Amino acid sequence: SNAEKSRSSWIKQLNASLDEIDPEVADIIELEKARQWKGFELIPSENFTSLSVMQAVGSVMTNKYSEGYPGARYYGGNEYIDMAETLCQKRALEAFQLDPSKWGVNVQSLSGSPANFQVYTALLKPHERIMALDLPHGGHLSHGYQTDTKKISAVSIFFETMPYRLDENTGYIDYDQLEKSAVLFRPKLIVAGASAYARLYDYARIRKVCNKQKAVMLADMAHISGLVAAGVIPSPFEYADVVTTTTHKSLRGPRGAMIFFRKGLKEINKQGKEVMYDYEDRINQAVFPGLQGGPHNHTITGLAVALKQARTPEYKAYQDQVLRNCSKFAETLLAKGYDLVSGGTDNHLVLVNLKNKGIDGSRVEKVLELVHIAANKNTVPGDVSAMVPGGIRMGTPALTSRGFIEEDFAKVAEYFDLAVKIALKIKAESQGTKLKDFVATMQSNEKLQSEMSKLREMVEEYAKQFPTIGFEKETMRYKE
Amino acid sequence: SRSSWIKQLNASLDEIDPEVADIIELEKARQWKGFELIPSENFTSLSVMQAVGSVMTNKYSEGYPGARYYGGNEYIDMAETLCQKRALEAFQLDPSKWGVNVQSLSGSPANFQVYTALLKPHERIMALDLPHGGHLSHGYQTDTKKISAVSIFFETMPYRLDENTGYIDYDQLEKSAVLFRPKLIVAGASAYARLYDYARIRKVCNKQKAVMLADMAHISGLVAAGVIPSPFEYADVVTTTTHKSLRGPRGAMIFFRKGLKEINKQGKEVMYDYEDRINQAVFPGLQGGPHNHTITGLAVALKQARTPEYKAYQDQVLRNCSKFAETLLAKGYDLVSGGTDNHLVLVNLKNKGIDGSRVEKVLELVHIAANKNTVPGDVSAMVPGGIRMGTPALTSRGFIEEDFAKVAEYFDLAVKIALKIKAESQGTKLKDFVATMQSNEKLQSEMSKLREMVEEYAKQFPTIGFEKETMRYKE
Amino acid sequence: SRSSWIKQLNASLDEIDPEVADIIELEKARQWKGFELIPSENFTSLSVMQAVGSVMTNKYSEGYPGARYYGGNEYIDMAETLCQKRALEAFQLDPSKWGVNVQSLSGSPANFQVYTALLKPHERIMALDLPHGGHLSHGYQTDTKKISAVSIFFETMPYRLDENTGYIDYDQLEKSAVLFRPKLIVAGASAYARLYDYARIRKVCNKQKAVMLADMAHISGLVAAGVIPSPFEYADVVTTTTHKSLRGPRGAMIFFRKGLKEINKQGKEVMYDYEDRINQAVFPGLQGGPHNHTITGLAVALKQARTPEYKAYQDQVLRNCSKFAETLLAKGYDLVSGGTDNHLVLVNLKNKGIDGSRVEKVLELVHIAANKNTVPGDVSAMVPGGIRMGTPALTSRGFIEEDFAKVAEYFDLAVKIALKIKAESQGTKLKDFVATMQSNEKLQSEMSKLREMVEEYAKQFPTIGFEKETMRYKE
Amino acid sequence: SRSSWIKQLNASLDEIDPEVADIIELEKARQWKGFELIPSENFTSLSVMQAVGSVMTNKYSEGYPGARYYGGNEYIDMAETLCQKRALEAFQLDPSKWGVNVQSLSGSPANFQVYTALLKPHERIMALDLPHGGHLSHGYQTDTKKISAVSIFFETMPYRLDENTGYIDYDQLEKSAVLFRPKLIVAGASAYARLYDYARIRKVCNKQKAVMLADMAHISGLVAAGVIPSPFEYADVVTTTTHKSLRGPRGAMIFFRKGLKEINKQGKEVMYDYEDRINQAVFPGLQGGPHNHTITGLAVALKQARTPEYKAYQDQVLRNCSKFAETLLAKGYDLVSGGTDNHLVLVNLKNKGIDGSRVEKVLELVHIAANKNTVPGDVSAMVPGGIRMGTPALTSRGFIEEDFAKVAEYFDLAVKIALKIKAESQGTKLKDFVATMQSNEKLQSEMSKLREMVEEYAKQFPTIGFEKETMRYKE
Ligand SMILES: Nc1nc(=O)c2c(CCc3ccc(C(=O)N[C@@H](CCC(=O)O)C(=O)O)cc3)c[nH]c2[nH]1
Ligand SMILES: Nc1nc(=O)c2c(CCc3ccc(C(=O)N[C@@H](CCC(=O)O)C(=O)O)cc3)c[nH]c2[nH]1
Ligand SMILES: Cc1ncc(COP(=O)(O)O)c(CN[C@@H](CO)C(=O)O)c1O
Ligand SMILES: Cc1ncc(COP(=O)(O)O)c(CN[C@@H](CO)C(=O)O)c1O
Ligand SMILES: Cc1ncc(COP(=O)(O)O)c(CN[C@@H](CO)C(=O)O)c1O
Ligand SMILES: *Cc1c(COP(=O)(O)O)cnc(C)c1O
Repeated sequence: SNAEKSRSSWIKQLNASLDEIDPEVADIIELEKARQWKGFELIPSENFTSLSVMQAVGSVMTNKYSEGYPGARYYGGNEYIDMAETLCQKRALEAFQLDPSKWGVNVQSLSGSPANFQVYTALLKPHERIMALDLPHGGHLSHGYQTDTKKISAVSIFFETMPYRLDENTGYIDYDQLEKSAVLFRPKLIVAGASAYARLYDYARIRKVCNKQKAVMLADMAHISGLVAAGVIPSPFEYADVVTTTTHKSLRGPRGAMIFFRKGLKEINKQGKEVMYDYEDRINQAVFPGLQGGPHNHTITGLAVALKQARTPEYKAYQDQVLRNCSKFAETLLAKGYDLVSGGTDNHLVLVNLKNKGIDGSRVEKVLELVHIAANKNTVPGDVSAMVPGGIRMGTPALTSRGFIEEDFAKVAEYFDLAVKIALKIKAESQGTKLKDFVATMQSNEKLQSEMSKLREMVEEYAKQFPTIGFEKETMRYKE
Repeated sequence: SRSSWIKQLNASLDEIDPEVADIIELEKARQWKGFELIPSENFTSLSVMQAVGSVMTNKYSEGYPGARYYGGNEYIDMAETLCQKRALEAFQLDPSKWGVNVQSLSGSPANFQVYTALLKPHERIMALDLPHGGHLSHGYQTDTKKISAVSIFFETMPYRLDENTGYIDYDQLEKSAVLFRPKLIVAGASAYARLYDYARIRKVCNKQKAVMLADMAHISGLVAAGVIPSPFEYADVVTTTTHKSLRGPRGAMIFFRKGLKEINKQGKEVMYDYEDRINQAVFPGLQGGPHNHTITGLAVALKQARTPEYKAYQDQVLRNCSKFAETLLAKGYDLVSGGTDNHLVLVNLKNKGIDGSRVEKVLELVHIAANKNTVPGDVSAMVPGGIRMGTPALTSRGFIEEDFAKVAEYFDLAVKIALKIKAESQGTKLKDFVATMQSNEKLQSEMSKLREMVEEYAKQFPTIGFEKETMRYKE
Repeated sequence: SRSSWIKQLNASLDEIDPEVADIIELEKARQWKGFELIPSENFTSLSVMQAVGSVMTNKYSEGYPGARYYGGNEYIDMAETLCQKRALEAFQLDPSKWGVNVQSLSGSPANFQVYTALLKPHERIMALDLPHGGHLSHGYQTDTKKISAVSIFFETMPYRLDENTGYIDYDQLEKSAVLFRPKLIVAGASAYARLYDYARIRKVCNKQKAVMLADMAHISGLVAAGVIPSPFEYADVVTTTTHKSLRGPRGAMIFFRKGLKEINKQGKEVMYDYEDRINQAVFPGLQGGPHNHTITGLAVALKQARTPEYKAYQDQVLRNCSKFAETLLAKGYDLVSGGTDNHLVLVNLKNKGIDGSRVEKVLELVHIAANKNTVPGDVSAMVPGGIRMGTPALTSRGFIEEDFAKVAEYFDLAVKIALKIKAESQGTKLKDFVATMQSNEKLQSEMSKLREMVEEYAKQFPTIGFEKETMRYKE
Repeated sequence: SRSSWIKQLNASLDEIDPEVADIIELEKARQWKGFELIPSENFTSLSVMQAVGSVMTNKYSEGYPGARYYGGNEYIDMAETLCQKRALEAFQLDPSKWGVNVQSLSGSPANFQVYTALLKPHERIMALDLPHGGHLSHGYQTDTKKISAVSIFFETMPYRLDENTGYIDYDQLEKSAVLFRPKLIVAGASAYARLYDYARIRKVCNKQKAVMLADMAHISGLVAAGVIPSPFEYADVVTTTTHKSLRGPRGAMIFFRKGLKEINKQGKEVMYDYEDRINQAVFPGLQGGPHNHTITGLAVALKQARTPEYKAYQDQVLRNCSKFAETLLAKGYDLVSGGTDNHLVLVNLKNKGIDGSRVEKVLELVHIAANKNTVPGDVSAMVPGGIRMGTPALTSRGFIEEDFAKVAEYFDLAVKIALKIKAESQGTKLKDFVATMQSNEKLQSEMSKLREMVEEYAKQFPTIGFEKETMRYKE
């Protein structure tokens, strides 16, 4: 009686819906759905995943252990997991128009940050040297980072890192100083990859420095991979030895990562011997058995779906719109008196340098957040500290996914400008000059609270008009 | 164009990607019709999968609840904080003595994050030897190559079984540790059929002033249900995956002591110093944005782990494995350590005159999913002498003791077929075995008959996480 | 002003620096009047000292003979080439099978240079534990601190004595090495009274594919004379100091196999790969200009090592130590391993109720130079329980067997005084012992009488390296 | 057989080892007859050599004065304590602000001991690039190989000269240090002809919180005499050899700040933390028994460094080098940095159309001892484009300004012969140059004539450390 009652009970538990089993979690998800419906989402690393990707990520593919590689597994039962991973690899090469005799791919790395660590582990001995764009100048923690205080990224613990920096007069990477630094530092690997950079890489110049230094050229295209797949910006694959990327962000896939690497002939050396690329086995073995265990086959299957979408004409039109929206956004910001780092943009984001407006990014970000415009404060050339940012970073991928077009991003720039004006009013009313005096005014001044409520209402009414991505408005729990 | 990509983003998987949809339908049928005996596998709940497949995936939330780098994380914070508090409750932990990190992406990086938090590069780790039931994420090197990157960045040395008994040789562990001076000792295994002597590991770690890390990935659901002894009584740090016996999404958790540790010889309080180091190793040290969809599904799985029916499930996992072991022993099989006290068994096939690679090939063809596995005494990790099997996944579908007696019977029938294939093989090589297995009409018929028996038995049990009635492949 | 600084450059030490001249005269008297029993000390020849005190000191000669980075080295090349030739001849080595580096400045950096040549940073070394008779330059760390920098830059693990027998526990060494996987194993000691089983070390090194380094510093002169078995029969690399039983200047040599490997060890390379790596680690890796005054003095010492007189000397060293041990045993002293096969003994004072620190303080006051020394069983390495003594230095002055029986008698009388100071000591601590030792007039008189007995006995023997007749201090 | 080996031990070098005695006599004659221009060479005093060749060599004295690990060291303690006292006095150092270690065996291990004391393995060091005049013990690696072991165990990066001016580019050093974050910066060189901007290095070290290490090996005697500015005004740690301009024995010293460094923001004293770390790195970290004969000779040399005659000598060293540089420039040679402010010059032969290897071969044959040396602009490290020369050694023999004008003339005549050999060489490889140099009778006659000119000039000056009248080889 009790034994069978219990067995029926745990089977019911396993087959019941989330709404029935865990209403508290279901409610949180419904609140997050409403949040994604109502906001101006300008964080340039964020996007809205398709329903079909989410259905694959939420499938029974999660149940399987499949250590190894297709057709070379350690466990049985992997006939269909092998189909998915093989299909994912094939679509990954196709999405970037790569010759499979010249390029291989690993689709098992769990996210962007460990993907880079796996490349370093594959190709570098402990304490060998890496150069990458300095984090406050637009780099990423997974390329290394250390302050005067301590090593922040563990890449800087296990490997020896050194940054390269912007030309702070132009806002572009200072390639001349990168080259001169590399002569002295002797990197074994140079990363060409940025997060908060409004320009595209001079991959040809990085390639020249890497050739002279006999360094691996790693392109980390996480922020731009969807633009690359659509063919609307130049491809790092024209030059790089290894290419890493997140599968989320501009690719618009599940949370995950890919590692691409050259295969085949590198050069015939001076003795007439072929030198072959030595990346495939080293990288595949660093991922497994080196640093990961069982692949996440639900994510790999969702990635295959995302990579199919990436080849379509609709996806190319989407990425074209991302760029055109960002240019219109930049146009409108310039017309309204804002300064852009490097003077403009060539991609999906802008960096606004707020110095000429007489207020910093931390104050503006707080007002934007209260009116449901998501952006983030950003270091700009000229800041005295990497902890007091003078700028704001904003981008177009997420709202473009919901159907914002050029005229809509002109409106986004208008509402951003209205938020900046409120921030300046709060600063003017602030009894003091420190950020705590600013937030005290921002939370007690009823007149300025009312202006922010009004602007928040304007933001939400504009955003709500657009389709929701990945779920239906009609079945949302929270329709106000 | 605008309407064009909106439609693409909101279309079903069936509409957008029929090839992937069909692969998932084939995998559903595989999970329905087979004996899934890999002891690290389970069938997770529909509710977990609905959370993992939700829009929680869209948000970037680097940092920790209430201490994020980006805004817009109010509801992500609700989920992660709920997950953390449910994690401590699932193991009946006092939150003033234990903290938890729920962001680690899987079991292997979770262990690497602990080492990065607490050890400098090239500091010393001891753990169970991989061929004796350990795990790659604790270190492993051969005579010629460092296989796990743990053994590249840290200095590793194994401890071993008593090959006479199949239990860990704690006496030799203690003696080795005196000479090797580990800074951290791992108590955890992938292919060990017995309970750990955590008290003995604690004694060695105290003497060596080493961190005691319990890696409970395989047994975490048994621990949560309170049906085997808990490593939290003894350990400094506990890692676990969330997808094995815990029956959650693919992910991991890191638990650590916090608060007051002891009073020194001078009357001063000494506090634990794990929490900040581990949290910072996970982020910003080694990971970026948390996978909020997985964390949300983990919260769901942790609520399930508190229920009476979940405890009944884990008690059944244990009783099923005991019955499974008893039946295998009665049929003449040798088990490493002679039996089991948990969810798995390790069959040593050497006394039957055949190896694990050959038997596993037959199992695969009759729809029994297991893994060939090294046994103590194997001279090459490429020629495994054993098969590893366990009860979590089929117990989730409702297999009870008499059903696992049947599983042992069908395993034995598969071994008998493998022995016939070996006897008929025109050579001694694995490729000769495979050629016979694929060309011999009589033995192909026997395998087809056993496959039909396995599928007919498995099909009668409920499907977990999807509806049998709507499956594409119902035949 | 220029003729005067040239006068100061050519004047004698007596005229230029009477304070230093007086210090040397006091040290000459100390060497004349004492029982010098530290087994690593000797009295080198006048001819060695005249070469070390020559204008060979003025030359920079980085590189190797005939391959220098500076001009002017025609005669420095003759000296280094002659030194190398005599080094190989001193140990009866085939120059087609053995090479030598004579530039290493002393024993400790010589070993570090071998590790740097053959091991990557953090690779693994095994050697005899320091408290069991090993040496710091083979690695050493305590529970809390890495003491030798060898243990900072490389990963070290000790092997130990069998505490019951006092001999190296080779069985435990072999079992430990299986788990630890050393890349290099050191066979050599500072306070081991028995002969090494070099054949057994070779067997373990072969199984582990580890370099066998013999550090023969203490026994090199015995080896050169052929009176004990040679480590060159087995080792890959042999290091030594030149100032202990070899009786040369302060310095070191590194010997290494070269040429074709044994038939069963030839592979991708058929030749040994030690010579270039070791020579390059010495220079340009870790040293600069060779000390050609020392190298020239070493050439002199190596020629002396070939003579029948030198062989007779080393024979007497062994017979003196055997007699010394027998006399100590008959006077009730416990010896580690119960005796000796070489030039030293290690007295364990446990059966006497007093430690090495107390006894050595009395020895020093009665002009007997020895060292307190850890013994097996000591609970702490700061409180050594033994005294180490040996025969090389006094044998050089002509002490024979009956003279070392007298040395043992006077050692015994010193221990008895130490026991009286302990018995009269109020407190239990070493400060109270020293307080008694410096304030008790009766025991101060007994130490004075014993000091006179030691000095009267030692003064009868020839001085080595200088003449009694020109000593400043003749009383 | 006692009487036989005791006579062996007390006989003179002439009696025991005529071959070695002969080599030393040949080297004496070479030091009499040649132009010794290697700027790291000197001629030390007889009194130093008598101390280095004394019975102080016989003592083991591990530890520090008054803190030895065993007995017999009463007089060795006097010598080391006296040497420390004189070391601080020679550089006018306040003993409450500076300490010193006098046990480091030579300059290269002294620097390695400082790194081991103050830096963990793989921490970062900046120093002057070897091809720009730096030293191997500050680090050196090529694209293919780590040459100095400093670059194996630590992470090194060079700073460079302004190749237009030949002075250190301090602006680039500072900018490089921002990016590289060195933990230690070396201010010292082997072939830099200008004075260091120690104040600028101090400012960079302060901004980077890096240790400022001055390696003053080449200039130490100039510093002691007060004829150039002192690195002790700025540096945290100062290393030096003792055998170059200091004019002492072959050895080294490590100086370090001690005592109060600063008061922190809470009013608490902050002490320097160099002394214990450095002393413990020397022993027990990296060395064993001190070389007390060298330490005793060093004490002698340090007393000699205090005299007015010594100051007059170091002033003459500078004036001689200035005139030497002026004469080389007048004869058409290019100097790196266009001149000198210290004891050496570096000739860049590019404008003469010949490399340093060819020129040094002729110098050697005409008894001018110098070294081929890399210069800025050299494409290959193995094809040095320069010749390094300096004045300490011949100034010690009484050369004055007009004499170094003649040295420059004879160097010029040797270069002219080298150019003739090159012109007569049919091939362009160095072996063809050597073949021409050894077979051309006319050019051999010219080298023989120039050799006779060099010897006739050099022989007129006093010999340092020995008397001409007792030279075995006067012809
Ligand atoms: N118990 C157990 N756990 C496992 O995880 C496992 C695996 C998968 C992980 C694994 C992979 C490669 C090697 C490996 O050894 N690779 C070598 C092969 C050659 C050699 O073994 O010397 C290599 O050089 O790659 C060892 C282990 C195989 N057999 C296993 N058994
Ligand atoms: N056999 C033998 N060989 C030796 O060379 C030796 C020595 C001299 C070298 C030495 C110096 C310090 C420590 C040392 O350990 N220092 C510790 C303090 C002691 C401890 O912690 O146990 C430190 O912290 O410095 C250990 C060894 C003392 N006793 C010895 N015995
Ligand atoms: C103790 C332990 N710790 C960590 C892990 C790694 O988890 P991951 O596969 O999610 O990285 C495992 C996985 N173990 C799997 C894969 O080998 C198994 O089949 O046993 C484990 O057993
Ligand atoms: C085996 C061995 N190898 C190396 C050394 C180091 O020689 P060094 O003192 O010249 O550095 C020693 C010194 N041994 C001295 C100091 O401890 C002794 O009294 O025993 C040694 O015994
Ligand atoms: C600045 C500096 N520091 C250290 C050293 C090393 O001294 P050592 O040769 O005694 O090891 C040198 C040696 N310099 C010698 C050998 O290169 C020379 O001819 O210049 C040095 O120039
Ligand atoms: C976001 C990003 C990453 C890291 O991805 P995560 O999934 O957050 O670990 C790595 N590189 C770049 C350039 C990125 O923008």
